[PDB]
Amino acid sequence: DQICIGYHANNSTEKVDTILERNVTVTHAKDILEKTHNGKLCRLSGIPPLELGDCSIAGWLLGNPECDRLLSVPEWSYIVEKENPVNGLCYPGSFNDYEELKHLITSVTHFEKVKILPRDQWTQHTTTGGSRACAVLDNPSFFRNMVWLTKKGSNYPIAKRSYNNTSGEQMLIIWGIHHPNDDAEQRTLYQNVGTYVSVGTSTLNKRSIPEIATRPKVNGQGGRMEFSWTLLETWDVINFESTGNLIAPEYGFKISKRGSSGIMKTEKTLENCETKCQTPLGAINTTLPFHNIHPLTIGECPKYVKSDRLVLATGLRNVPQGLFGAIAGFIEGGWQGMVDGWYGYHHSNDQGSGYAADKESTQKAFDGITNKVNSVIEKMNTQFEAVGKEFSNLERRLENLNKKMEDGFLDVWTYNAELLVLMENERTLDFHDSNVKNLYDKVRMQLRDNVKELGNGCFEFYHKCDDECMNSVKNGTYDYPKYEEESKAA
Amino acid sequence: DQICIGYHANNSTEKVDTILERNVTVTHAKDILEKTHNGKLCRLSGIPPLELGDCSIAGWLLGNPECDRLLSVPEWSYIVEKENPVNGLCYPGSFNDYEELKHLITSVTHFEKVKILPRDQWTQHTTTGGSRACAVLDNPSFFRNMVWLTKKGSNYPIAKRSYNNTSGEQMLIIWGIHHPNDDAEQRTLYQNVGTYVSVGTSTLNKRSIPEIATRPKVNGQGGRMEFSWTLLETWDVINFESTGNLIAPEYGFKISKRGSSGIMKTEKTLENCETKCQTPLGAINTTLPFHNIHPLTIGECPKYVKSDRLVLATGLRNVPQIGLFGAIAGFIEGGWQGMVDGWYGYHHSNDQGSGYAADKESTQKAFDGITNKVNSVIEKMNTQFEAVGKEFSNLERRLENLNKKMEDGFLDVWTYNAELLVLMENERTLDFHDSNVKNLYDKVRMQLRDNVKELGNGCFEFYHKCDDECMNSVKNGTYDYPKYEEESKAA
Amino acid sequence: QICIGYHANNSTEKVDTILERNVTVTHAKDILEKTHNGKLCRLSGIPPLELGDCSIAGWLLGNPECDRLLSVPEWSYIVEKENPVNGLCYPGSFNDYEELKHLITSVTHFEKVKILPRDQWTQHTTTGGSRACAVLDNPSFFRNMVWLTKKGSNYPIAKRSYNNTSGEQMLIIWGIHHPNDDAEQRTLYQNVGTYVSVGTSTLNKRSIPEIATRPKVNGQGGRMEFSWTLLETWDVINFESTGNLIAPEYGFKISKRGSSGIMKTEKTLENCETKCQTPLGAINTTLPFHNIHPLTIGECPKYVKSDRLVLATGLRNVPGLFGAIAGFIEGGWQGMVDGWYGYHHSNDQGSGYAADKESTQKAFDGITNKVNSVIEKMNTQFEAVGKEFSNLERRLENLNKKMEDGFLDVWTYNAELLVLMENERTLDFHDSNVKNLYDKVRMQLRDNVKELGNGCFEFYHKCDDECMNSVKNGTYDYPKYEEESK
Repeated sequence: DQICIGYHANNSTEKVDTILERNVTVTHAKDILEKTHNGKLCRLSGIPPLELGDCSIAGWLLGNPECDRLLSVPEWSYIVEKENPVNGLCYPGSFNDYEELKHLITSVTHFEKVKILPRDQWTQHTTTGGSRACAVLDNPSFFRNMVWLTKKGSNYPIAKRSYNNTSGEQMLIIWGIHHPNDDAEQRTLYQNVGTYVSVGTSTLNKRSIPEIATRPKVNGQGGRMEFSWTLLETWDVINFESTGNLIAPEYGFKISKRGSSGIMKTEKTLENCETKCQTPLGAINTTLPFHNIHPLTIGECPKYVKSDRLVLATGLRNVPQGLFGAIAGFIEGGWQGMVDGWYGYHHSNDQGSGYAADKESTQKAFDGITNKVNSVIEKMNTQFEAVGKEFSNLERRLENLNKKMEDGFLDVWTYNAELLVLMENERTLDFHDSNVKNLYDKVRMQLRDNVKELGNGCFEFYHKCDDECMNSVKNGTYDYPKYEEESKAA
Repeated sequence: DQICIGYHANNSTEKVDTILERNVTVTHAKDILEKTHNGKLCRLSGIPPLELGDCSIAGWLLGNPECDRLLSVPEWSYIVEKENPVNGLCYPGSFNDYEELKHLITSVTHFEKVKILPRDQWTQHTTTGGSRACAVLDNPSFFRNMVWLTKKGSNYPIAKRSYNNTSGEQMLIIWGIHHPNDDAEQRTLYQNVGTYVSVGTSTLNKRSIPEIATRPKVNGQGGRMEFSWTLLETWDVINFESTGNLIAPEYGFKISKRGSSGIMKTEKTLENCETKCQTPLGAINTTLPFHNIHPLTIGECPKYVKSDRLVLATGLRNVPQIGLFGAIAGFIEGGWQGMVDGWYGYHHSNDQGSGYAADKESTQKAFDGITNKVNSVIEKMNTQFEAVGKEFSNLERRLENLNKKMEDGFLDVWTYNAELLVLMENERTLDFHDSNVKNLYDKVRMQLRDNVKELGNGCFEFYHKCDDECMNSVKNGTYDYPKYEEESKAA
Repeated sequence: QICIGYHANNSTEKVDTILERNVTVTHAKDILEKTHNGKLCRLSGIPPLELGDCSIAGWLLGNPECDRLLSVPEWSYIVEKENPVNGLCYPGSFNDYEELKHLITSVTHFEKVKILPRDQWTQHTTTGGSRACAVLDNPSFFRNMVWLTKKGSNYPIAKRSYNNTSGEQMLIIWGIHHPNDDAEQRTLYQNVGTYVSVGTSTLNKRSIPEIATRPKVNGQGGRMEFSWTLLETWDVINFESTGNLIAPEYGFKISKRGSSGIMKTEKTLENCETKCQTPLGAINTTLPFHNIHPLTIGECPKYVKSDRLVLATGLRNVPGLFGAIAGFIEGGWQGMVDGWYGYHHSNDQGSGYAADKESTQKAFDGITNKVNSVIEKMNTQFEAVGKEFSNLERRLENLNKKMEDGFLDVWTYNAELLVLMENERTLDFHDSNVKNLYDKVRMQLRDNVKELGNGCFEFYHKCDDECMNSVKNGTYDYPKYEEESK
């Protein structure tokens, strides 16, 4: 007649690491590192991104002919370009504060193209000018949203037009100045040398002057076009005033913003799809606190880490057949044959044997570990972020500062997440150990001298312990006085 | 005759969370999150802030008439402004590298006004030019620290004046150029069309041409004034020259810096108050490592976190009566209301009485231990002076965003780590108490050996008479086993 | 009889734990690196560029004072004196200077070339110089640059170009001269309303000279404004000017792996090797933290605001959660040298100490994993902490400071607390190891022995060396000696 304290073992091969040990096999585990995505570009919190594919934001906004037909949703949650768009400034040049502009339209309400300065109303200038650099099929053309003002006959009178933003929303307006190859070209196109482009609003005062230099051809053009932009407040007016070289907008873009986002550089396309965390490889749908998919995410995302593996122990050390000496200790092996709990008893008497899980201690352990896992996951704070940024090539220092920052956080999170898992895994194994030792002690303190401590977690009865008796032990209501007399001999 | 091991219980309903459990009731606890402030704007380490009220820094430095009766201390540790200052560039315009200027004077020594270019000495120019965009009461007026040079009679001769910085300190100097709305304006003000403004020091070299162009009226003006600034070094000279459109300074500002600070946007005004950590809602007075009061602080501050609650268990699990080591709420089913003199102790019964006594040794151990734990979590926090809030122009959104992403970054790190630290430390504090009771019980057991019987929940029944002196020797670990058998009673 | 016990020694090593301060332990491991070699070293095989008291502009422009500089063709970082003495001897400025410096902190390789031989400026005077760049002490000039001035009394259009056929991107610098007055303009350039224009396939620029009275610097009221571009392979740069152009005669072939930084120090290269350099000396450590100096370059440990980070490895030195060590087993044993935990026995045959190498070995393996967990998990990517910002970039500089201070705070705190937490666990781990040992014997002997309460067991039967051995290894035969008669 004997009763034994034991613990669960199974066919698990799942390993974890702890602070003190490596590759420990445990009965149950849970990975808290998200490693999978759906390989798709999705809508973010219900809003699609703006898809530019081959074109750059400049090529699109200016209306580079290979871009001016782009579809264009009225509202988007982020922007998807390719790494290096083929179609941008068809006519070569530069764009002032181009990155700031990109950052501005990265997420919008609301965005709508509007005709603000009908091109036919430049009655004193020629308006049909174009370039072979922007040729189609294959006549010379030009940015579709813009107007190249040149002299009419031999005259370029001052060009003065204004527009009042009665639209109802702030309006993005873009304009440019042309820098010819030489003075002769300057005289041919604008008749006068020594000209200026002047743009003014309530908040903006900008003047550019043509800068003529000898340049290698780009897209077959030695000339350059330099563009600028502003936000025109509602009910405000913008005044264009130029004696030559102005590249005027014919259109403006109504814009409302909801906050900011980012550009995501990928070769993928939108699908009928919903996510809260987008990566260039696909979308993440996860509750886990960490992922290792891609650094450049957009949305409310888990923390990116370097690790390939973050597995928490939930079950106990799997010993098919610690701090507290019981598990894989004086109770040297686990019972492959206890399926109904983590800890329990095996009993032998005239009636049989023997496996019975302790429901309470098991229930307490499940609660405990459930809280552990939930602690590590739920306490992670998450807010919307767009990780990737645009910097120009005279902003390497700024780019580098942003890189050091993202690297510093990567280091902090990777280090802490690894050690957290190592520490908690250690303590989890010991938690189970403790639970078993306490179960073993409940039985001991009940039996005392009415049984012998057989070692290996077994108790040898000095009396006849029937099934009902065994149950009284298993439920902590064993009747010691009843089995005095019939004890050893006494 | 018996002696029982036990542990403190009390009235507390104070709750903590651990890694394994939520809302555990403990006898004592300490909040390590600072949640309160004094609702005052205060001096920062002895030094007051500069108060600007409704004026922006530009308005104040240029001397917008609405700002020209303003305090201005000899020295400040930060700048207080209202969220959107009413008074700035009264005549419409702009200010080059304005954010840098603002950052520069965020905290000064020492800040002294000097009349470097007395206006009355522009003898070949009209100097009393004013505008309705700066109307005083309610006559035309102008920035009181600046001089609008305009034609005298029908003439605007070349204007050349210079100044040597013999102030013995770096000097902040501001100047402007006027961009008229039209040629008639250029002509009225400066006679000549085709003018220039030129400014030169040892390190600064700048020449600008006025931009005449039609613009929407702001404060009734199509024109704009564009201001720039430089620091004139000790003993260096600044040369002004203009055939028109120069907005000259009459004053410069001797400036000495002892580090940088920031600007705090609030409606509060300075009070006779001292703090090391200021927020827009009021000052924080604390040694605690974390706070949740406001993100935009100035001073030496606790780490800001996104939690409502960070409570460390100090006492033990409160189990008043009518764990890893299995004693507390375990084989010793409950605690003792009646033991006030310690955390763990004994109850003894014998012929002479009974019998609560705190075990002094293990109680002291526990007090020292928990005291060190709390002190570890609090003292190890490195805290240096910072001004969270920053100024970025409307064309520095990427930069502003970089700043936001950084603060959010440390916010997430500190919040996650603080929440987890507490959960983990509370877990171990409960187990420490549990262990302490378990060890105390074992201490008695190992002394008594078979001179006593283990009775259940923490109690020993002696097989021999144990009077108060015997109890004492047990309580202080000098029990005398060989003396007490009489363990013929054991059989 | 037989007693369980643990190692003690003559250590005075002190560690702190979350619960306790100044605990003496048998052994401990410092994880904070505090020493450097006091030398300036090569970085993974490659030396720094050493500029003495010449600034980078002074060097690239060819300030006469910088002639005996002698560069290298490849370098891993740049060493500059805290405050260079030789920069723009002719007063002026340098557009996007800091971006230039950042671009050349680390190259492979670098080579000056004569892209625009000055002999070929046949329609201009090229001998112009200034007492501001005086050599010995006659007027001189930046040696890589060419001050063009009127020839006789004519300054024909200056028109030259260059095609980068050198096979490498080429750094090219030019300047414009802003004279002090009109007399100076005419003396130098004849013409008055002149320009300098520069063009490549990406660069477009036309500058007008600013003539204005300024304070004398190095005796000059005039100023030279320099700008730079990176010319692509097979691209062309075109200079055109009617005056005021300060032209390059040379360009610099440049290839970059990645970026580094500039170290300010007085020290000079000393023929050592390192993978982590501070301005005080190089660091050679496997440890995860260091407190030598903030501004490092290379693959460095995390820098922290800490004087001491000592990890306990051994046990409390006694010449805990489990109550064994410094508990019911009052003291350690000097005499037990082979292990952390063990036995002492008293016999008819003798005594005494025997290390239990199983539990010791399991412990050594455990602590070793802990230590190397703390160390190896640390990331160490190459980096250059120090950064250059101009005097109108204070906000950006302060933003960078805020970031460094941020990580420092995080790392200092986590490192301090990590050490305190792990140390309390280490001590309790040893305590538990002793307790389980004592219980291993107790649960074996059972009825056949007396538990004294000081770690000792007193046999109710004779226990010879062999019996003792079965106890010391968990094969003790309880039935064999069961003859009670206690």
